[PDB]
Amino acid sequence: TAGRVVRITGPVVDVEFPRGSVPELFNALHAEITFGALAKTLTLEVAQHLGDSLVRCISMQPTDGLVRGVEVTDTGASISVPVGDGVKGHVFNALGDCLDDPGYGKDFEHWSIHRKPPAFSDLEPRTEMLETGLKVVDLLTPYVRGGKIALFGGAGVGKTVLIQEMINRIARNFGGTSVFAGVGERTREGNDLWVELADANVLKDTALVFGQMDEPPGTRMRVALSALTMAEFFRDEQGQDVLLFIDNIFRFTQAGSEVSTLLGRMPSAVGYQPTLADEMGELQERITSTRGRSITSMQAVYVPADDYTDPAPATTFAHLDATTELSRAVFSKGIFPAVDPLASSSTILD
Amino acid sequence: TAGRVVRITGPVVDVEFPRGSVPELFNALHAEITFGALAKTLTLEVAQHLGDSLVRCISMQPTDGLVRGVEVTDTGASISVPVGDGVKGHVFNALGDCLDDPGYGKDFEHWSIHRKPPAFSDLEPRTEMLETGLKVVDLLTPYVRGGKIALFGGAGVGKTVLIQEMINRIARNFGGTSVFAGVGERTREGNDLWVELADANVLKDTALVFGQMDEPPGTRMRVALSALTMAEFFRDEQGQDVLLFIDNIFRFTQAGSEVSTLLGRMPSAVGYQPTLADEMGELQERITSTRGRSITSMQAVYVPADDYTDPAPATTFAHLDATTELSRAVFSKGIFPAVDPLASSSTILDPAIVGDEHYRVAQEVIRILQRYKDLQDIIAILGIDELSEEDKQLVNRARRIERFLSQNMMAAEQFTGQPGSTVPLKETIEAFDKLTKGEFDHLPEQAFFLIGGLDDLAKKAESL
Amino acid sequence: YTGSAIGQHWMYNGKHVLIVFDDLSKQADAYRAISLLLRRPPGREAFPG
Amino acid sequence: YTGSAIGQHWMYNGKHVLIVFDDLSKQADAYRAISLLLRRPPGREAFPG
Amino acid sequence: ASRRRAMKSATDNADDLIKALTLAANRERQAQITQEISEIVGGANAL
Amino acid sequence: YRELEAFAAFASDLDAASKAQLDRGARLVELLKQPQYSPLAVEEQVVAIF
Amino acid sequence: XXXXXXXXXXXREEIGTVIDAGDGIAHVEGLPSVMTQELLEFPGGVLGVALNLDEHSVGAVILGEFEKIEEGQQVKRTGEVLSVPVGDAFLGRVVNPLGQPIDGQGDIAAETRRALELQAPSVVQRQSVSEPLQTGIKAIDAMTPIGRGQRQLIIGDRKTGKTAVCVDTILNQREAWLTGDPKQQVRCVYVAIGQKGTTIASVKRALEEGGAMEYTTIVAAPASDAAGFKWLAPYTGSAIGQHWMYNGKHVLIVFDDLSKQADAYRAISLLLRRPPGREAFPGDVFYLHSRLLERCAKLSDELGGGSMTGLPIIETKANDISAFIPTNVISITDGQCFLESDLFNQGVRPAINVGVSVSRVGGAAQIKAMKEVAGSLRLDLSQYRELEAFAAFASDLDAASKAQLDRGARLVELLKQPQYSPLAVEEQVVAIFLGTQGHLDSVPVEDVQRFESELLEHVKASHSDIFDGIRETKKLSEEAEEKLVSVINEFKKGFQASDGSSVV
Repeated sequence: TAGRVVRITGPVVDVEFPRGSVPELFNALHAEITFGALAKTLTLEVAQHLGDSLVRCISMQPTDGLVRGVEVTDTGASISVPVGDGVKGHVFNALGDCLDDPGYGKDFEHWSIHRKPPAFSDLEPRTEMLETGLKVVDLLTPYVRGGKIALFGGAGVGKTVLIQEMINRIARNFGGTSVFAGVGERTREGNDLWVELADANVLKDTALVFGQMDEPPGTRMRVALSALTMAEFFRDEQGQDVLLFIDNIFRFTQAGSEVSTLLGRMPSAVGYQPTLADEMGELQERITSTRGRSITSMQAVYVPADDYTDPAPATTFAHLDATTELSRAVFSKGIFPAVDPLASSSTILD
Repeated sequence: TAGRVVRITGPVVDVEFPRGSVPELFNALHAEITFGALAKTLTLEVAQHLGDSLVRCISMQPTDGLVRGVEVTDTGASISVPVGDGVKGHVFNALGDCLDDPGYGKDFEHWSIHRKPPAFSDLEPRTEMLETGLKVVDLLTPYVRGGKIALFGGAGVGKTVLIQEMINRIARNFGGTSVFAGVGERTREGNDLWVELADANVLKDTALVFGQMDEPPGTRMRVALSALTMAEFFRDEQGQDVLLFIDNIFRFTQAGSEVSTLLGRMPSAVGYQPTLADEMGELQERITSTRGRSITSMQAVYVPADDYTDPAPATTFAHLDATTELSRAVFSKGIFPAVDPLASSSTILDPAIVGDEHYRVAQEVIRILQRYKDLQDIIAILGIDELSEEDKQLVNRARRIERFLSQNMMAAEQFTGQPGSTVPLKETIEAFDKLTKGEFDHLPEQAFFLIGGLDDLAKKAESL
Repeated sequence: YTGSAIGQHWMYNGKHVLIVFDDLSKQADAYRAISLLLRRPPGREAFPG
Repeated sequence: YTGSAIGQHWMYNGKHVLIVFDDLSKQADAYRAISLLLRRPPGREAFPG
Repeated sequence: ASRRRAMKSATDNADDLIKALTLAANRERQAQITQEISEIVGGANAL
Repeated sequence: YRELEAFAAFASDLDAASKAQLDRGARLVELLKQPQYSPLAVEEQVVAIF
Repeated sequence: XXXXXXXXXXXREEIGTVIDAGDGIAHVEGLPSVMTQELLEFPGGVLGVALNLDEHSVGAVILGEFEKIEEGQQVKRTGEVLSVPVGDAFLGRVVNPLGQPIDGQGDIAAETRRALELQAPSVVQRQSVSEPLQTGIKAIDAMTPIGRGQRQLIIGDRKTGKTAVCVDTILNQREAWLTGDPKQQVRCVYVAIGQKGTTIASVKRALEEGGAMEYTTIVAAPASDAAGFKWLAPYTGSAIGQHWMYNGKHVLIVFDDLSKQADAYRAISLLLRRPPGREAFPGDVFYLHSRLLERCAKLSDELGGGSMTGLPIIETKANDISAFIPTNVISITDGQCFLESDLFNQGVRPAINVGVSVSRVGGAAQIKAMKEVAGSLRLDLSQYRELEAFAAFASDLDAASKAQLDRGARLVELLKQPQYSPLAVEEQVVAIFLGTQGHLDSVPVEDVQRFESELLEHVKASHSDIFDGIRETKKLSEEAEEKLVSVINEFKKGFQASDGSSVV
């Protein structure tokens, strides 16, 4: 009745099922690994139907030690994440289990990771300015309370300092709730943030999700959608306004580019997956603040090779109300925070 | 005997035939589209044989509404176009179907568009200069009979006036006719041209072929070969000289690259088709003179990013013999036909091919205009009073030489009512030899505008 | 990887360890060779996806 | 090639031969056509290896 | 007058530099495009 | 001569050794050109270069 | 004989099954009689386009609700190629590419249905462009005129004002729409491809503030929608537009923007395993844009004399114009307004690069009163751009060109304009008259915009007869010229500069 593994290549696994039992897309499957130190249950998301009862899936844990012909059980639903008031102040991996207190979320209400964005009927443009007390930000790139705000910049131009300053300036004074999504950030600064929030009192109302760059492409894709599912609960089910901080949102589309060749889609310009803008749009539209219930998003975007032309940055730029573009050419003059005064821009500057 | 459509992918269509009846490649096939809103007869050209009697084709029309397993009838020949005197003064698509009056010309003789260039024994063993009768063209940038001329310019630079001029010149001076090949032309500009040539009443001697941008790249590629097959008939059978316009030969290169990609052939440097130089050579070599008769060509040629190393222009500029550039800075002075005397160039301009006096006078006029072009900055910033006397005496001649390149061209006769002039070469190379020596410097600049010939300068000087 | 494994064995035992990788461009080039011999379609600059 | 072959028959007889190739870039472009139609992969400047 | 001459020289030298840099930038443009195509088409032919 | 010409193109005045070399080099460049289809026998080429 | 009889003796609508699905594509086997681009309907009420037809199975791209597709689902075929409903009831509505109402205001009273892919008007059906499309932007109507029937490209970098120029163009038409004459009433379609939902809401609110939602239809394919909708959105905008055009209306189409159109069609084509060409685009991307744009035209009087004007927008990476999509759309279109971020930052808003933007229609789109004024304007700005380096040394410059520099600096100030404030033709002609006729030369540069605005307000209040005369005759008659210069000097005697100096 359950399926079995047919083929394994890196993170991608092909599974066969009985004639009637073929699972829907985006179901979570489970597989078992039995060797010694690597012995774990493996969570495995359905990506494609290859025909003839074959299904192609993307592994959440590293596939090392999986063996061909092991049984695969369909859970019948998508990946689910625990949601509720009690989520604030605990740290979750992509799959919604608490890293500092294992088993904590097992009895909460769980929500599906995947959902469609809010319908065009429910959207209104946001035009209350957010004050941050940074000279260049409050002057040239004024931020929007309830908008979508971003930092852009090359590798190493200090995005992960500037986003931690934005947490320290906004979320301190902010009376609502907040979520942080560690999408492919370097683990050290994720721990620096976790201890910082605990040295202040802010952690009591801050949920954290991490899918840091040590994990394989499955989690680096889904962790953004998981933290976003926690935020969409706080927006819709409670109305309490919420700050969503994402770092780094490029790693989402990068992890998509990494699996895409093994899934068997022909590479597009400079080797991104051909789905890129449709794939990323189906994340970015969810973050929107529907009328009467604000989300304030602050997401840092990496630009590969400092190339502001590159498909990922160039696609992302349409989705944003204020962009604080950092540049290595300004950083090399010692100017800190190293924002580019000319390329940075805002829609609320009317 | 009929085939079936077996696979469809965008403009590309595969057909299967009975084992013994597989069509020869480059045959035209017909297929039907039966859906009410999109009813068409769909013309396919055969590109490859895939084995198993399957034939790879490309569609000359949009494939929307086509259904698998419809019947395909081979015509048993290449794409064929009507030829004869009754082609003149009509507009045709690449496939030889008339746009001005549908069903016209079905009764004409039809020729295969895919035919070989002349045999080696028949080519003329030396280049002959074309005495077109325009001062600036004949002196600075002589045209080659049966050669190819590149043209550069745009709107508000007289380009359509120069086309009407050259059409009148070929009809009246050489007893020939013109063909115009709209290779990927704008449908608005194609209608503006059709109305302009009708209002000038030159259309009676011109055959128009449009491959519009609206249609798939198979048609934007084959249109140039269609127009060239009309011109080949006029050269060979009627025994006339012919002038073939192409606008724009870059879109012939581009259309070829896109067809090659649809056929899945691997792309070369910067993404052109791998056959590029032969794809182009099989067009450009076919424009030539034989047995004392000639197909002259004017070709507008776009350059991508303005670099003359890109394979599209680098290929094209191997073939062509002359280069006329039109300049807005000349047109805004009122100098018609606005041919830029310094940026234009020609390769026949050598003492071995034109007389030593012609070459000397062309080198002197270029020197004088180059000096004036170098002084124009001082003139604009500081005024003529900042010059010496020796160079101000040069500028006094350069102003007059620049004016005297202008002509009352026959295309203007619609408006001015005065006739157009046709100066002999042996007149214009005297007139510029005298004018560079300054013998006419006592005349005002208005005496040289639109003037035509030297005896006309003598008349206009005594009128003023 | 073996350098990191030898390192981690002392790390978890409460020792302080310094690793030098000299140099990771040659490791990237080796992984490229391995992937292309296994006929994976490469991503950008012919590197593995 | 055929130009050189016409030449070599005289050369090995002890004649003196002169060959002008006009021009050898267009032969390289023809070989680039024949190779890419064979679907061999391109090297530098789209030329085959 | 020496300033005039030295500035005419500098202008000619800048014009020849813009020429040479443009000719490099075009060879780089073409090489970049051809590399991007070779990478895509190699990716397709692997499948 | 070619590198000297490139240098001296904007030199207001120069040493006599440069000026003599510059004039020799200009006369030698003028010497080396010839018209098309005019093959000179080597017995004449040697004298032309002498 | 016997073989033919055996064959003739050997010789309910079909339902296919999904054999494959992934990433937005499904393959459906069977359907022997399906046609290319037939609408397929899947069991969850989701739709597909049957875009590829292999020997075994149909490749169908899926519109929107892709998650609901599983292997072994039944696929029914609708009996028709892609069609959209059309009519007047679309005015002031927001619709997805299939003509379904997205604003939730209620159902649409669809008047008729059109196929997405009908033939464009052929070269015999058209007429020459000879009627203005008043943009209400001084830097456009005075220098790169748009005539109703032209295809004008608003090519620029991101955040340079492309959306603002097109919104101004749509807002400007209200001055015509309030008149009852169908020969003047320009209808408008704004087609948003891959915009975020709040940006479409912002644009709708900007058009509501201006009252343009009386006569404009928004086609919304927001970035959340599957690649199939982004790919269709320009075509459905053109298909809604053509119904009005063929009834002898005038239509303006704005496509915002064709770069995300081309990126959606590249996504679809690569997933279908079609061969990639330059910049990973499939072979036919020129044909994709061309068969869209060449449907804009002016029809002849035999077809009711209607017209459609296309303003395709495209976005250029790092100001290059040698990328594939820019090069195609520049080769297709009739005129190209380059918007440059450098001019934007230097204060020239809107950022029209008047030194490189051109229009091939030219004077034939302008009214005579505009020709009589704007004729020298391009030459004055070209001379100013040449002289610009000498601004540092203007003492040593000859006076006869020092005046050209001071004129040019005032013309560059005269061409600036605040967003959402389009000027009617009769006001912009007077604005350009101030500069070109030299009356502005005595005003200090930093006060020019305040002088121009105060004058146009004064003339509208006290001397509306000049504006009436210009609008009703389309010519600046000598009486109106003399009266206008008298009123300009009468105004100068009351005006004051920001430094407190007089200006007389």
